[PDB]
Amino acid sequence: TPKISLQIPIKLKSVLVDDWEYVTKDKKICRLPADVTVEMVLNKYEHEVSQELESPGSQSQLSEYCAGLKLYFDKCLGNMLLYRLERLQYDELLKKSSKDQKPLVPIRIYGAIHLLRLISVLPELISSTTMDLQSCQLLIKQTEDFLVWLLMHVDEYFNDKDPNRSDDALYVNTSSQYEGVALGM
Amino acid sequence: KISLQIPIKLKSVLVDDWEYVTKDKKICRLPADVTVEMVLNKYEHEVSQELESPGSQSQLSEYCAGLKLYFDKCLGNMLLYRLERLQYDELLKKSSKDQKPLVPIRIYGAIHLLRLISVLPELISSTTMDLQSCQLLIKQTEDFLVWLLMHVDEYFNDKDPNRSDDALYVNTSSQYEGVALGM
Amino acid sequence: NEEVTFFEKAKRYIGNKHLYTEFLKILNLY
Amino acid sequence: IDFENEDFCSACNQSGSFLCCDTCPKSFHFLCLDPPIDPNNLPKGDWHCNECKFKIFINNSMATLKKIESNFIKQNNNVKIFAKLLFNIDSHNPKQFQLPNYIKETFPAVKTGSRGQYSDEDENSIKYDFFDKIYKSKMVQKRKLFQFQESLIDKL
Amino acid sequence: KVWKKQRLINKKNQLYYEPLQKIGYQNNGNIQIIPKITQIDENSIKYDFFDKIYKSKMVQKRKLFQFQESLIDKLVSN
Ligand SMILES: [Zn+2]
Ligand SMILES: [Zn+2]
Repeated sequence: TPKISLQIPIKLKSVLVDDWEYVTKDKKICRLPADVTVEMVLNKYEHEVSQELESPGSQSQLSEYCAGLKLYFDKCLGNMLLYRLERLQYDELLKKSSKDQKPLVPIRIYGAIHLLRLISVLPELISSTTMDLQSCQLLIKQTEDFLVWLLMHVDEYFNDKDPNRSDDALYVNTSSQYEGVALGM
Repeated sequence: KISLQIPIKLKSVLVDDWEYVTKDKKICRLPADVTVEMVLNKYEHEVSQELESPGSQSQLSEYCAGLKLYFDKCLGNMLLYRLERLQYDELLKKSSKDQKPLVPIRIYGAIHLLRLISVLPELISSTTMDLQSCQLLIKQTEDFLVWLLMHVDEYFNDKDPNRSDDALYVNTSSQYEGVALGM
Repeated sequence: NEEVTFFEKAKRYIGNKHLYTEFLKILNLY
Repeated sequence: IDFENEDFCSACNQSGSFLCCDTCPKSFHFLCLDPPIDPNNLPKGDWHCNECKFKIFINNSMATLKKIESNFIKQNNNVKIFAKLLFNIDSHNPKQFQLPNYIKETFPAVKTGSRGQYSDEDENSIKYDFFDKIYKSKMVQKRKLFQFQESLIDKL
Repeated sequence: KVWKKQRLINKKNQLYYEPLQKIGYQNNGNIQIIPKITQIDENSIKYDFFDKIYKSKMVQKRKLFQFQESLIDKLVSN
């Protein structure tokens, strides 16, 4: 019902388009699981913000926002965040967790790239609901603050440092079964 | 039976007036800053600037002039509370002493125009008008109401005359009370 | 902490519910 | 009515071996479900998408819909911000992922194909007031640090 | 400035609206308390008044800080 736009800086779109080539053309998949999950980085951020807020209300906003963000990453990670190929990897972890007798926890496994994807798709999602205007503007402001911080700290979680060391490549080269299912064979 | 659905905020403004010229005993300060003519000229000017169809703007200007003339001829008859009639008479005396025949449109404020509009359904349904004509009148006055509610805080703001100045209302002396009410 | 104690003391002392509603309405207006 | 099911996977607009619903023309690949389905273990009986599940459970009644969503958003007494969104996921069927439109038109050398190919050319209150007071004390001490630095550079 | 209260827009026609955000939504002074009139909870207003109090103490401290710092600037100028 409302009309809004999210003013994302350009380096974030750069990271996303790089991930887009590595996911869509060169056939590289997120190395599951990464060493640093989204739980770690989000707990880190929330711990790095509220220690700068004087007011209790702002801190409650922060904590509720971070909790809801983890919840949303979990609830959406498998629905509309992953391309046609890597959903195979998701189904693989599906089978493994079905054998593990533990309920699914998507955050404690994946990396923050699909989280960045969530952030990018936030506009249409938040606009598709009948949310009132003031809360829309406020959540927009929160997302912008989060993206300022992420732009500040891009390289710790999304840089592939020393690309000569393939063990730190967030994306492993796909095995033959990944392309067998991705080409529809 | 025609019905005119005024926005709620303007109904609240009307009831606020209805108390102000009743048991607080204030009256409308005249000549106000925004008369009827300035209101309607601004309305028509703003709406002709956006409208492209010729007949739309023809019916626009017709509605404007017609509402104007009918306010002009009806104000004395049925838009004034009991307490105000004395100010009306005094205005007539002043005009006829100054030899300028009185025009209601260039002295009276917009609140009387809202009074007129609020009356309008009965005014129409007491007649034998065409169904399409009365319908277009309702649609038209409704668009006027919308444009008015977009700017409602330019005219109908509150200022508490007893303390600073130039509020839309003023108080009456006990002599004015005595004559107007208890003649 | 001690301000939670402030508001609980108010809730008890002012006693009735409606009057506490009025207190909170004043506090919100401010 | 025996309608036709979409020969393209409604989630990925592509054809294959896909599971289709008996109450809507939506068909989806085996991998598109949330969580995805195993083709060896197909459900016995009439299979429907998440949308039809929601439609039959709420029975298309706006009053029951508002009742259940109100109860759930109350249940989100700690995560109320994302409640409205989270109530939307479990009602509708899945789609695949494409980055937003304005992100596409920032750089021109990246291009899309019709296949989707992208190539480059309570206790909480106590804790919150505690955080308040600790950060406030930190900030007043840092202000006194500003003052002391000032007084030392100006005395020396 | 002027009023902070509507009239009694009684009957069925009135629309009560529950907020989706409960910490910095301001919206009016026509609140209605629960366990366009914008409902709210006791703990929410608790938080909002704490926000007022702590922002006020912060800005008061900052006013004293700028006062004392201008004092120190005009002293060191002497
Ligand atoms: Zn599919
Ligand atoms: Zn279906």
